[PDB]
Amino acid sequence: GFRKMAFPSGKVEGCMVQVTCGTTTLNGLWLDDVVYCPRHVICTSEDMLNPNYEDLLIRKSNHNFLVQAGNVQLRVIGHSMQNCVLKLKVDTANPKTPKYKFVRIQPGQTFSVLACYNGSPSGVYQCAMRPNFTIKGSFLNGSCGSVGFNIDYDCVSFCYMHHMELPTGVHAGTDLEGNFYGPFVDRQTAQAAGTDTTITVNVLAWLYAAVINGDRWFLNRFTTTLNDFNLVAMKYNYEPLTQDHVDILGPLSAQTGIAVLDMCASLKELLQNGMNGRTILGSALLEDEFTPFDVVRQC
Amino acid sequence: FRKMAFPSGKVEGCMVQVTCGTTTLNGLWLDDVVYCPRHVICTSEDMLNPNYEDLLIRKSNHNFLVQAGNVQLRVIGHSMQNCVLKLKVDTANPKTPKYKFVRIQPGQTFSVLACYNGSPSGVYQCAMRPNFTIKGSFLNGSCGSVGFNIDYDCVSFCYMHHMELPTGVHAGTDLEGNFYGPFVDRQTAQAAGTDTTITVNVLAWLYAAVINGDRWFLNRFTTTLNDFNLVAMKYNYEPLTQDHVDILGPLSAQTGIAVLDMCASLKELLQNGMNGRTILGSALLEDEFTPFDVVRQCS
Ligand SMILES: *[C@H](O)[C@H](C[C@@H]1CCNC1=O)NC(=O)[C@H](CC(C)C)NC(=O)OC[C@@H]1CCC(=O)N1CC1CCCCC1
Repeated sequence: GFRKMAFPSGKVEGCMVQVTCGTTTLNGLWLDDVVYCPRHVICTSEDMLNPNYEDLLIRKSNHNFLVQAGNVQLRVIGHSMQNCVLKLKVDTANPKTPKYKFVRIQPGQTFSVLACYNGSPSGVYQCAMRPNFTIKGSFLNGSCGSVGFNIDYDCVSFCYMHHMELPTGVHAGTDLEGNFYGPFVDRQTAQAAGTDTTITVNVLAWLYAAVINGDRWFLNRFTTTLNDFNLVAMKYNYEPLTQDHVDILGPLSAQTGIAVLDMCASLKELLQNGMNGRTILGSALLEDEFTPFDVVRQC
Repeated sequence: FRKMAFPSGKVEGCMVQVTCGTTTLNGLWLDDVVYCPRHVICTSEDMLNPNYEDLLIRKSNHNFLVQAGNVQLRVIGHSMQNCVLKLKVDTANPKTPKYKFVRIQPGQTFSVLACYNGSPSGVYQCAMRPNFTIKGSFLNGSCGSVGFNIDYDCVSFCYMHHMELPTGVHAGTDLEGNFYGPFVDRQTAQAAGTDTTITVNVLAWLYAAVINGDRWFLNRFTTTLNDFNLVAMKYNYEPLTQDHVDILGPLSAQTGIAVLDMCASLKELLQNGMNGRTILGSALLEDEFTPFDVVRQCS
């Protein structure tokens, strides 16, 4: 079968803590003797509108940060700021700290989100970095400091920390160096994203998945050149397909006996005609948050 | 609205592998018992037509290889309860959570922690279909993977994976070994009944749309539960039970829309169609979000 699947979240759960400053509580990520969290926790209502973070931060003491791991309070023995992430040095090391790395993902890549509130894990789901550097998440008040991640063997690669919601209801955040994905800023203002586009290489991965699971009504006998497909793709605000994308799709191509450019001819027909009421893998819409690797691992 | 799974860490800490000869699947290690599908004791050729009691009497504790990772847990006792094997082991699982075993109803959702060789690979949310199948994602070696809900700190185990049906859906038991539906653990052709739409979950979805301001479909009329059930069955929708009416209670109260009034609105959508409109950004009515799922994502 075929399902939007997240990585098992245990290794990350054992890192989550609650961080409080003033009347603001959000989540932190406790790795070794450091807790990472969004810097906008240090803001008041008034601050949030135009926070001079270097200025606000210097006025805080270690003791203004309350960090709790369950019942236990952790003692902050130092604080600093790296871009939009606050780093809290604590007197004790997290024994549940996994093998980890910090990475910056590219748009079109997917990752798992462990949504937390008051330092407690609440749910896990799979998301993609949109081409306009938003993510379509499920994040409520208190969710800031929730992280996104991938797991390779025994290693957790952290790629996202959550900071904000935009008026359209999508979400924005940073990598674990504190740099935003996209043109956003951690200030309480209405911010719009660039126009989004659909992740074409992922739509093609998902069409291959629908074939692998016996769903092929959208196929056709026609074919297309790469550039002629890309011309139509861009017309419909789909990302153009690169030769690296073609190559990445090979295993799915091999496994199903459907040349990539044949699948592109199928997608072009769907873009131009629509789904005629039909569904693919249950969906009325072309799904673009499965990468080729996601589909491969799972089939 | 996304399908959101529960954080899987409390369950990851209970997964082991169970091997008889070369047949390896997953087991669930709680306190000093390991629970797994009984067909682990069957050779490939045994599965064609197994005699489980006879296969079991021939077995001894020392024919069972139970491993957490690569660490052996010695089996000191074995019994069969319906279609699950219970293996008493000489070590109480230090990671055992607060837990219980529950048998869920069609329509209820749970998270599945897909595992291979006792290693978690992925977590996703499933609904139990009215025909007592789940639309899972399971490969060879996945049996013994479990489905669960988490309430506060208590893990309620409701599913253990045993088999795949011709249509590519999946079937299994509760943790007492009792199959959901009319299936048996024999490698013989079996077929799921025709599936129906989960009415209580569609209703939850409509409540979700209203909570978010999308309420064009509300009408000025009501209906009896009996009239609705009779009409719904003509559209291959499940009849509502009293338990369904009850679990819609909070969403009814949150919106001020009586359950039976929402039923009349759904009847009108069934009889007259969407007339080209959308609800929550979709022309399809969604049926795998329960009233709890809606609450846990809106509030
Ligand atoms: C345990 O890991 C395994 C999990 C399976 C295999 C891959 N995906 C799964 O979900 N379970 C079995 O192999 C199971 C063992 C039996 C003792 C129950 N047998 C099984 O799943 O296949 C037999 C099924 C039973 C109904 C049926 O018609 N059938 C034949 C195939 C035909 C092709 C499509 C799938 C069903």
